[PDB]
Amino acid sequence: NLYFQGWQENKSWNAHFTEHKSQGVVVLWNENKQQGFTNNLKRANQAFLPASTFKIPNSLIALDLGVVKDEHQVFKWDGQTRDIATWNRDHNLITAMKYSVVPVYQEFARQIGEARMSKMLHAFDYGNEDISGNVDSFWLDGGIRISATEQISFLRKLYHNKLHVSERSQRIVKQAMLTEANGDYIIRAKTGYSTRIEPKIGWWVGWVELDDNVWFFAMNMDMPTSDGLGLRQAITKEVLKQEKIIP
Ligand SMILES: *C(=O)[C@@H](NC(=O)/C(=N\OC)c1csc(N)n1)[C@@H]1N=C(C(=O)O)C(=C)CS1
Ligand SMILES: [Cl-]
Ligand SMILES: [Cl-]
Repeated sequence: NLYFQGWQENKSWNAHFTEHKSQGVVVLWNENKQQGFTNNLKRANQAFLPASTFKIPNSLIALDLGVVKDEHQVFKWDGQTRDIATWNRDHNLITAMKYSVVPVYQEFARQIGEARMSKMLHAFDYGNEDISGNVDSFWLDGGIRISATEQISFLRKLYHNKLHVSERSQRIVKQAMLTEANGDYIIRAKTGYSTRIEPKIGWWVGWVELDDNVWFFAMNMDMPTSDGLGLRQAITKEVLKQEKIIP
């Protein structure tokens, strides 16, 4: 039996969205205290397309099924020149995550297939578990939906190696999620940018590792133009600095 204190709403974080002329939600979860915090409980439970944050469960499935042998396997560029320059090269799992190389993961989903992708997302309890649409694009313009609170629930299982895949797969994905590390904290996260279906939003989901605690975070915000993509991390870090989680 699970016991859960409700999400505590801290509307003071809205000032961080307001200062940057933005609208969105930040959700934090204190792992030690088992307490959750958000600036907008309604938007915290609102489900959106995961977009590139789906690279986290997609990596886990591709690794557990042998589609990706390890983080060193090179996926050669198919020769198609695309709009984002860093996509037009060879990649491994580490660089495909860092630069958010969609075509690499579309090939992953095709090899996984509809049957295994559906069964794996159900085992993950991931969002609405709906892969309706193209097998290689559902997370970009299909039926899958996930909320910021559901993202944190999925990430907590990943951190504790509790997802129903091999521990090795989860360790490799958590290594590929490495974003920032210094003497004060470690950040393992994944960005996201949904544009094929309104509303256009940006994601940032992950956790902050401290010496004594882990703070899980999941944010999304309105993103009418790609000019404010950096606000996904800037606003999240402003909330973390206000809560004295990072210096
Ligand atoms: C994943 O989120 C992915 N985003 C996209 O492919 C885009 N739309 O998907 C619905 C996209 C890229 S540019 C545009 N106008 N729409 C990669 N995500 C990120 C990210 O930082 O989140 C990127 C910037 C590279 S594209
Ligand atoms: Cl993707
Ligand atoms: Cl690491």
